[PDB]
Amino acid sequence: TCPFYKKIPGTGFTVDAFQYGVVEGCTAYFLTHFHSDHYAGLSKHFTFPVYCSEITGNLLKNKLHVQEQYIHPLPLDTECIVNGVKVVLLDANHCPGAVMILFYLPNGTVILHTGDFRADPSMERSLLADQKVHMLYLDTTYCSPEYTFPSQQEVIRFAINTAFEAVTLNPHALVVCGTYSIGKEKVFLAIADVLGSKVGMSQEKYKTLQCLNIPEINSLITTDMCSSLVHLLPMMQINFKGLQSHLKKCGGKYNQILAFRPTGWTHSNKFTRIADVIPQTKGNISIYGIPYSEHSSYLEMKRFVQWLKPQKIIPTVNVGTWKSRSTMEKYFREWKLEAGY
Ligand code: NI
Repeated sequence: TCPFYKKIPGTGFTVDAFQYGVVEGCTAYFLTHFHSDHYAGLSKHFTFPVYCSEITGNLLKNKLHVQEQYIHPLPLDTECIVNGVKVVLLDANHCPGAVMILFYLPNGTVILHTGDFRADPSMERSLLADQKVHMLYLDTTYCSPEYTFPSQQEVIRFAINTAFEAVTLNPHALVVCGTYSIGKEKVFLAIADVLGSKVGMSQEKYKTLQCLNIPEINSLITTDMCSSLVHLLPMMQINFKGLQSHLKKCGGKYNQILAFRPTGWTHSNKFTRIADVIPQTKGNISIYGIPYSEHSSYLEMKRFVQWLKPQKIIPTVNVGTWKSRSTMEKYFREWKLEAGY
């Protein structure tokens, strides 16, 4: 059944709750972003109102074939009324079209639902500055102090420098970058820009990127693989056997592959700086795992929460085990006692 942490009290609203059939009492289904664990259950057969960003609405219409009459896109940073309740959608700094949602309850309570987010100090000057938040529904994916990672800017600098060096030393090297969802588009875009190539990809993935309102996208991507030296492949294919195979397919145009797997956190973060990361190599294939995250580090999450000072926190991630739930509740209490709220 629908878990309590997907229900917004005092409304007829649910958040990222599409895989439980008709939720008893739900008059509007909000969708925070287009990632499969969140939209799971949506299709062309859905006949309830869906509220979301413009970009998520593009993906719903073109990828899932949801009928236009049920898609209700809202602008960001704009006070809107939905079934008699004031809401605002805010940038979540996650993947394209991802939003946090502010609900202003008729009784006077204010609820923020982060969806998935990578907390940033820029949020401290959004519309959130302007009033008090009583209840926070929080993306706790990385809520433990072992989870450090570098800025997105440092990671892209490493990737650009690595790729440019490799291809300038060998003009017959091909660059490959893995993907299995929207998000992390900067990694392949920034690499293609430094090399003066378009990024080449399958028709299905090109279709996906063309829904994301990225400016000048027609100049940056293509379905003609032959004309491109940065290829995107399914994440599953980013291994020595799948890459060797791919190399055969390029018909002797290339004699070397340099590949990137943008992961989330991995345990080598707890020892190694970005400046010191190395690849796994077999023959003329090298695979780099780079810690490009679109979730909050432990320190970023903690800063956000200590700034916001909510009265109650409801985790939405890692809620399935008692050990995880108890660990999270300990950190919450530490933070409250240190900051004084
Ligand atoms: Ni996500």
